[PDB]
Amino acid sequence: NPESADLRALAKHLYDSYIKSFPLTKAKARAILTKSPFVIYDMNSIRIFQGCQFRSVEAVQEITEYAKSIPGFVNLDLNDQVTLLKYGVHEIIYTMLASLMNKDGVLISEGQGFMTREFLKSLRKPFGDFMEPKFEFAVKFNALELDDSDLAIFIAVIILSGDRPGLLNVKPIEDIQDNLLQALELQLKLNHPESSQLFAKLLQKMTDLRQIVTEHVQLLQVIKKTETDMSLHPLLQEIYKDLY
Amino acid sequence: ADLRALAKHLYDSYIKSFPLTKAKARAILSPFVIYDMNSAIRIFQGCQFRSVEAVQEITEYAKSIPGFVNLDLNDQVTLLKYGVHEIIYTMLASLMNKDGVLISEGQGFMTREFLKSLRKPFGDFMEPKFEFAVKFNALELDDSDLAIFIAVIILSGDRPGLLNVKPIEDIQDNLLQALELQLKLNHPESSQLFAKLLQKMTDLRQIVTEHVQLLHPLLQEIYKDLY
Ligand SMILES: COc1ccc2c(-c3c(C)n(Cc4cc(O[C@H](C)C(=O)O)ccc4Cl)c4cc(OC(F)(F)F)ccc34)noc2c1
Ligand SMILES: COc1ccc2c(-c3c(C)n(Cc4cc(O[C@H](C)C(=O)O)ccc4Cl)c4cc(OC(F)(F)F)ccc34)noc2c1
Repeated sequence: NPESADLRALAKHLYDSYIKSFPLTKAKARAILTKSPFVIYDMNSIRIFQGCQFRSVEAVQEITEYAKSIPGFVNLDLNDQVTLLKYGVHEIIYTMLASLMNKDGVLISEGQGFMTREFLKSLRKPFGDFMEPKFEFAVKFNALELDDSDLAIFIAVIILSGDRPGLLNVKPIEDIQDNLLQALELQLKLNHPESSQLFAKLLQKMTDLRQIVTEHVQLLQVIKKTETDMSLHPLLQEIYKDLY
Repeated sequence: ADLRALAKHLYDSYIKSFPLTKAKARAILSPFVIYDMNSAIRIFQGCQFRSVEAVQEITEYAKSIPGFVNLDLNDQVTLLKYGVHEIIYTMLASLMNKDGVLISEGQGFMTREFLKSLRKPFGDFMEPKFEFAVKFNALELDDSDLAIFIAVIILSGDRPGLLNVKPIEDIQDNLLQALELQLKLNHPESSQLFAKLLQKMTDLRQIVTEHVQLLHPLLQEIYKDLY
């Protein structure tokens, strides 16, 4: 079908841009998780929290590079470009994060290490429940068995939302997302012919994404007030400033 | 097919469970208009009483969903527990516009501005549901589309504490196909309506979590727990 075909080209472009933007893919991660990592499972080896903040900022930079390649995005009103990244970039971080996680832990340091879930639950202060909600999401989301060619359209869909608070020209945004959603649907149908209504089920997962970020926001307010000693990068700080 | 039967059954059960349908609401949107004090803990508490009403109507509707009464009883309980609130806001949208909501089974209409003017705690009580209703109402769904949507919501295998997820997702699968087909047939030129509707569930839950945040002995007993 002539319409399908355009969607197929779009998928390929997105997938290719994803590969260029994100050095550590789900495929490399799974290969590593199943070359092999040094494992950290207890103290014998705030610093960790600052590491996750460091990686986040880097991920924000990587996701911003990717977004620029989504057809139409850079042509949007520059203020709406800022708004979509502000409300979308963390939802994308937790998505990509699941790629690095299994039930028991998460890859760190470009894949060269693996820090266990339990170690992270045992941390002091208001830090023990810092990563947990992500592991809980990752486990449900990883069950969908998406791969990078699927994820690549999905995260695009997440960026191009016409319901983000305070958008000026919603119309141009909903036209692009309309496209990304058809592309994803086709992609999921072709790539997972036997998985029933996977499209429906992935989109429902978008719900837990939003719960993670708003819950992470609270947790940040807690941690910053208990530890007046703790830096928050201006980049993340600005993303959370308005928000919800 | 099974899927049009499923869709007709759900619509039929929806008409019978819910007195004031979107179709009836939209016709109106004449009601007594409450635009100011001349026309409150009483309003907030009244809303909580209406919520208990709606839970009952929604629960009765759930029993008509093919397969639902067959699930483990504890699991029907936890599905309704986490489902009814998301369904209340979905149904409340039917009764709202940008300027106010229909109250009193359609005979009253209270303005969005009067509600926003209530003393500090209660002034933002409703405003998040108005903001959602405006977005959701742009999809222009009607009752037959909504009948299936809310069944979908009820059949969510991700609710915490479910004993047996498999049959629940099996059923939501049927409903989702049924929903998807309903929206292709009813809304031909609404390109990705199915997907856009499912995305709205993201705002739905966020309303619920935010509302939990903001939140006579025999009366206290009736209208406790299930909010
Ligand atoms: C763009 O997509 C992406 C999303 C997430 C991530 C990542 C990435 C990884 C591997 N972790 C786990 C992690 C990283 C650590 O960092 C140090 C530096 C180390 O790794 O040695 C230490 C301990 C733990 Cl548990 C986190 C945590 C995080 O914070 C939060 F959002 F709050 F969840 C954001 C990003 C990452 N990396 O690359 C991406 C890309
Ligand atoms: C089952 O589907 C349904 C969902 C919601 C509703 C309703 C319904 C209506 C019309 N309102 C608005 C309303 C009702 C009031 O109460 C009085 C008694 C009145 O209703 O006149 C006063 C002021 C306002 Cl803004 C609310 C508020 C509510 O609480 C909460 F969820 F917390 F928001 C729950 C239900 C309703 N009615 O019927 C249904 C059915």
